[PDB]
Amino acid sequence: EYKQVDVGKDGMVATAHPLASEIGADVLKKGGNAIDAAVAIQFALNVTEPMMSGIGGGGFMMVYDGKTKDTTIIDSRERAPAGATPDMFLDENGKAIPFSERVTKGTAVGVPGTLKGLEEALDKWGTRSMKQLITPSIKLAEKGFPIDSVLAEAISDYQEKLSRTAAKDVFLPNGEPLKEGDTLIQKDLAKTFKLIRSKGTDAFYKGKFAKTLSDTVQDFGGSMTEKDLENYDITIDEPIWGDYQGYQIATTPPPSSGGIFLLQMLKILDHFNLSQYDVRSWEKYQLLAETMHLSYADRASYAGDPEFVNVPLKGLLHPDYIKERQQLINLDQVNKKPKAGDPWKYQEGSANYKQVEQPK
Amino acid sequence: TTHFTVADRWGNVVSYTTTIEQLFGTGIMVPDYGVILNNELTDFDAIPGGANEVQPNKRPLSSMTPTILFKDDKPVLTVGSPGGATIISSVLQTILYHIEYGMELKAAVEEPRIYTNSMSSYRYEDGVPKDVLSKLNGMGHKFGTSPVDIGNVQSISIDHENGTFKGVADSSRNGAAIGINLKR
Repeated sequence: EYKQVDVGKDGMVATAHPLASEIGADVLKKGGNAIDAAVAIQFALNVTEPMMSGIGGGGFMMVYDGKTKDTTIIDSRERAPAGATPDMFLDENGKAIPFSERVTKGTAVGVPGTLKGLEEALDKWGTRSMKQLITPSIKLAEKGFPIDSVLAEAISDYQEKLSRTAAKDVFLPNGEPLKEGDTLIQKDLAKTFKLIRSKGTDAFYKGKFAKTLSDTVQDFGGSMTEKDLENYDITIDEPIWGDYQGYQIATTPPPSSGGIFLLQMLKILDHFNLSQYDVRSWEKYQLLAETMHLSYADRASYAGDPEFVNVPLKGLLHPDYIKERQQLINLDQVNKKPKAGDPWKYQEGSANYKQVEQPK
Repeated sequence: TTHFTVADRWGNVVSYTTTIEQLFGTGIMVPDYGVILNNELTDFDAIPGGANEVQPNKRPLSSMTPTILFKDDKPVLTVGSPGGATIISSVLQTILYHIEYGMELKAAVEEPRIYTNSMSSYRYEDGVPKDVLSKLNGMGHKFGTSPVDIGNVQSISIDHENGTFKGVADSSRNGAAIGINLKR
């Protein structure tokens, strides 16, 4: 069996799938570093947890370099194609296409970054080639593995959308979902990984795969071209740092909302000395809920890709701004109309965008 | 989305969140190549004009929050999670329970979480007391009639004085933590 807590003297791996953790650990055991292991783990999870991540998507990889002592982020978040438009998720009446329908459309497909990110990570810090690191996943894709509970639940839940594409041949063989613990074989994906191993990431971003990917997006109504794939590159992002209870915290900046609002909620909540309240007390949950409403409101108003929009980071994290927000919170009463604050009173400039409420 | 983390014997530390958006993304597979395509662009606002509107070549806002915490200029803890908009709250709660409440790491990860991004959207995990939910709803919150799992935190802590690592996987999935003890 496998453990959900472990200790070690010479390293550690934690992932959502035991086969991926085993592959990451083997890289470390064989003299690889944490970046080599992470790259191998991503390929492994692409195969063994296929609903959740892979070369069809994008991610944020934070790396502390033990040599240089620097922390940087490989940002492989997907890009909208050149043919994307502001109103592309609206119907003819200018109203939002229902989310459940929106999700299955070719217009939803971002230019994938994950593979470019892995290539970058290896360029920067790798001591094992992508050929070495992708090999365990080639074997898992080609030869198969028996499906875990979280996977078998996914296939059942999502049968409708899988049935309308090529995915049906993998996950719904003979027209029905695979069960626990049936064997999942991914021959085409294995072939793709082999192409990447032999040709490098051009097997993905150029040539016949790139043509097939873009034609398929277009078949499903999206605008992605081979040029969009050829143009794609990752971004190296500088972490945003905060102080909390004697710790320095390195977290992710825009185009992620996570770092700003993690720091903002910690700064708001730090004021309340939560440990004075029992960990299961209504007081604690109240303070958490009220803080979330305020921060999530600011997120909806002010966060986006910083290559494009002026995110008021200075204002949102200004200690006097934090003070204003905390003052809006009571134990005894709930804000029924929580709204974004005005971080612009605590920094220079103004938004190059409007305040537009999203439906639901 | 999924989150994982690795630390090695040379002090390198990785905290990596990665996704195709929905479970199975769009559900579209590149024919003859087996690649499942993300629906990531639905993370943009459907109605344009604001910070997170769609533009060509723009990236949709993410809630992914891979994080590394430091003490005395060394990395001591990694945190991250999947779960869409709930991600920021799962990372927040893990740090609160481990640091503010001083709970051991596995316990901090397993502590029942809540999430709520507006007056009309609430989630809570099994273990949030029924009388707490009643008290909160009585003030105007809108927690529902059944719990849901929230997030999936993988985390590594590092003890630099003892020279040891500890890894934790969240019980919300079947993850595994594996320590390295080299024979050499």
